[PDB]
Amino acid sequence: VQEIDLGLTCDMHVHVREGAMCELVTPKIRDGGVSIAYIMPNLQPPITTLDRVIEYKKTLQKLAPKTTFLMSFYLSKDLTPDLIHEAAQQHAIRGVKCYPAGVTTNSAAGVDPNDFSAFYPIFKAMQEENLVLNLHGEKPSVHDGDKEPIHVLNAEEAFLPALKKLHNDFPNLKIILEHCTSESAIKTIEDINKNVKKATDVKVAATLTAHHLFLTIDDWAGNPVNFCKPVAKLPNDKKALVKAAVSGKPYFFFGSDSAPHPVQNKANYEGVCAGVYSQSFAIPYIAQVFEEQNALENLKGFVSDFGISFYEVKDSEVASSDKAILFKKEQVIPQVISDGKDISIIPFKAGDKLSWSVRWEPRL
Amino acid sequence: VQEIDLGLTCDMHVHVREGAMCELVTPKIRDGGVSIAYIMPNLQPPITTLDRVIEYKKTLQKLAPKTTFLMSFYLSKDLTPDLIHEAAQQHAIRGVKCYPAGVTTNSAAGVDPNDFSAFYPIFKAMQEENLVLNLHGEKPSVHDGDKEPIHVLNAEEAFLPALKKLHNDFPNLKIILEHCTSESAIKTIEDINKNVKKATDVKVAATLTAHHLFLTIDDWAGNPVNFCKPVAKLPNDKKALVKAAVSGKPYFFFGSDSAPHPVQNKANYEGVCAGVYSQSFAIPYIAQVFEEQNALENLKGFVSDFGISFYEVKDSEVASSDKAILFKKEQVIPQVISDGKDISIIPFKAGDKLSWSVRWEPRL
Ligand SMILES: Nc1c[nH]c(=O)[nH]c1=O
Ligand SMILES: Nc1c[nH]c(=O)[nH]c1=O
Ligand SMILES: [Zn+2]
Ligand SMILES: [Zn+2]
Ligand SMILES: [Zn+2]
Ligand SMILES: [Zn+2]
Repeated sequence: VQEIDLGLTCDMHVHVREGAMCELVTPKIRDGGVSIAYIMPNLQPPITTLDRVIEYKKTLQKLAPKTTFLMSFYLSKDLTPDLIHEAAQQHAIRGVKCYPAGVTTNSAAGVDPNDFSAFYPIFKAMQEENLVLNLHGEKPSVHDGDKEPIHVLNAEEAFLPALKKLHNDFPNLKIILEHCTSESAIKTIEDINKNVKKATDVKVAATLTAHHLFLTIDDWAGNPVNFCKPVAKLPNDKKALVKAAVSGKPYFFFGSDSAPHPVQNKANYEGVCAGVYSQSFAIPYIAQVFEEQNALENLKGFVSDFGISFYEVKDSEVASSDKAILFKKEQVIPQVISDGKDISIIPFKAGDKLSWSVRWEPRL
Repeated sequence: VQEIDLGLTCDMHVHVREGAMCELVTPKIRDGGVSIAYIMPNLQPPITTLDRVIEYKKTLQKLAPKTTFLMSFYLSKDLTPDLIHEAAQQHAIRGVKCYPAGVTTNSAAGVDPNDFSAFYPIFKAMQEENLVLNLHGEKPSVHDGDKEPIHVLNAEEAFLPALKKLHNDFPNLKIILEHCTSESAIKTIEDINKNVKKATDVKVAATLTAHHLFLTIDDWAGNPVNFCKPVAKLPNDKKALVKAAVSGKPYFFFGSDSAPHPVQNKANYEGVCAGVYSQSFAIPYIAQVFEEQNALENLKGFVSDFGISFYEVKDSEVASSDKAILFKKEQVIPQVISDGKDISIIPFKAGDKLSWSVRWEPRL
């Protein structure tokens, strides 16, 4: 039936860029049906200072006063444990995001996941302040020599050893394997969460995107719009992701990884920018998956409950207690999301119709 | 500098699309070091009539008088055995290309490979006229059904059972698995030619493109200029294709599948036209692979000998007795290949350096 009450929705993986790109995307978080959003720091330059993350959050609140913003740091060589403690006590960050060097957009200044020992003092400081270590799990491509070949199709599976070693050396740290794309990564998350029927005892979780529940490799093969990192893998991998989405287990919640790019950055014959834009219809995208799986009863937990529980979002931080109501009204997705200016976006599943819509109903 | 006499080179897979594109790419066949070229019929509309294939060859000979052309028919429901016999008796065609519906460029008016029985009257007529059945070995992608899901990475391996049935039903018909990409296809070709000596005995062979000896999945991921059908697969597959190329076996000869597209057709955000342009440096591309393998003694067979032996190219049909001579002269690939008016093509490995160049020397 229609009009499902979702409460305070969560999108723990968001890119609202900057500039006129920010003026267009930040309001769409509200229009997409999301109240709490976790902002990613891969900007130019990456957000690695206290003044940058504070003024960046202020600019975001001016553009969307009703949206709760959870800020983050870019795991870079410039980060010090002193900066981690100072920013965490001032409530400026909720975690630090890690980018492997060169695997995705604005990841050039990232880290090498084969020598994580350099950032162990950083993770030690994060564990004390109860921050979250967001991981873009993918090994950089290696075609060189005798070592096993690492390519875009198995770079996620080759990273799982690094995830299990980080969970071993920092057991109390909250780690998130962002935007899982392979079945091998799903089984590892279930193995780490072996015997936790305790919703609050989940320390290593995994976010799932909207496009990775639809796309396979065939969808982005000749279509750069569906190209993102990690790449959309085989249908067997999509089968494991969709089952893990409607799973209802507390270690799986929603992170969109909505990466807006100008359409000129996607119509390239080489060097196409990675990332799918799904912010304008974030909740209706996930609504179609849970409807086709006949598991709409687990939609609130995946979108709202498990995200708030893991990040420990207390009610004193929510900028607007308005609730997101998902009512079954057909709407067609526009061919292009534009701002009446040089900026234009091709949204995910542009042209198709979604069975659900989203509106806002405040609490009384 | 070092020189290599290659004789009458062969490129048994060439796309020479109509229009101003034809007048631009057809001379590049001779400039690429290719003397004999097998022309593919995937035009718009495809080449299914006797009048259209006669006029097309005369257009090609008008643009490249010194290049020998071997024409082909497009496997379609419009074909009849009476048309097969008449065309083969006039030396109008040399074989028929099979395009599975919805697999590659201009495949739409194609066939369904898990139902090949409807074209057995055509194969029966081709078997009597000693024609060659060129196969695009890729089952159409099916992600649903109670059967194994088919995608761009296993569509070639899923076609192998169809190739084994055609070689069984028509044992004396010549069949070529065009542009092998997977290792499973390499092992399938070697096993069909188990008890095969004295190359004349080869009935089922395979062509290996120039770009598949360089590219993997990481090369076309985010680079539509390297996107082609079949998809460049994992490094394990690339290793087998290179081993099979320099092996010197008679059932592996060179077919480039040079698929020229305007740069405005590769720079799309949806529906990117597949195909790599490797015509302008066809032979120098292959020479780079054989130099890296120290198997230059087997180069003359892979590009000249095994192609003539399989297609039975008599000396009375060769349009020019000039020999393609490789000489070790370093050259840079241009950034674009343009006719100067409306068409600009991004060539394969544009910007890199090749250690060989091609010149033509008269015979005797
Ligand atoms: N464009 C992007 C793609 N993928 C990411 O993970 N982040 C981005 O910003
Ligand atoms: N563009 C093409 C790609 N692959 C083919 O086999 N033919 C084409 O024309
Ligand atoms: Zn990412
Ligand atoms: Zn992201
Ligand atoms: Zn093909
Ligand atoms: Zn072709």
